[PDB]
Amino acid sequence: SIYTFNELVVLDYPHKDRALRYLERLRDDTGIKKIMDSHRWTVPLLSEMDPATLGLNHNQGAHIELRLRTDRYDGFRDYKTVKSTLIHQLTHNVHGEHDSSFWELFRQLTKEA
Ligand code: NI
Repeated sequence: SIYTFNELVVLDYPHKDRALRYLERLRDDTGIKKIMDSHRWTVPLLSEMDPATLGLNHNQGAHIELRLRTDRYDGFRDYKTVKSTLIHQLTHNVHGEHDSSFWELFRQLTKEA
């Protein structure tokens, strides 16, 4: 689809090859692809958030950041947690505040993904 992450950016820390594979896997994730296609979400930039809040959504999906690392050397967060954080950030494309409606949608997107 056009409803993907157009550009991936990782940071200059040890094992940056692994960081990039992390973002590529999230982008190629069947559940993530399905929900972005269904909801017509293009995210121009998916970037790694610096180590040392596990994600941010800037201006309704113009730029999403994900903290992949637990430290500055080789500690990475588990895919399961990062994936849920991405869905969290995507949920922010509709609901900015963590209110009743946010949790409904987040549960819905999680279900579909
Ligand atoms: Ni949030």
